[PDB]
Amino acid sequence: DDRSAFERAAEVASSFDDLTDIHRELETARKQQRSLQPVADGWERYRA
Amino acid sequence: ALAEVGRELVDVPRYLERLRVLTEEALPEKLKRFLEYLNRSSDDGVTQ
Repeated sequence: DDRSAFERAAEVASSFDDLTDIHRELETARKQQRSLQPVADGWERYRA
Repeated sequence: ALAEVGRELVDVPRYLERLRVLTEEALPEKLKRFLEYLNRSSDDGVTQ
């Protein structure tokens, strides 16, 4: 007969999505922070 | 979050304040998400 698998596979894989999205958001925010910082440094030198 | 801001010196402190705010508030996101996700387990795959 056929009492196979490939049904619970997606059920197991479903867990990773929220963690992946959260990690993506955190990394994007940190990248924006790195982009922002040299503007502050240049502003300090500009005021000097 | 900052695309609407202009391209002038008066705009620079807006960028600096936003950078500081996001730097302060990104870490709470990291905590409240990843610490909760630390509870995840892969028991389902082994069991099935």
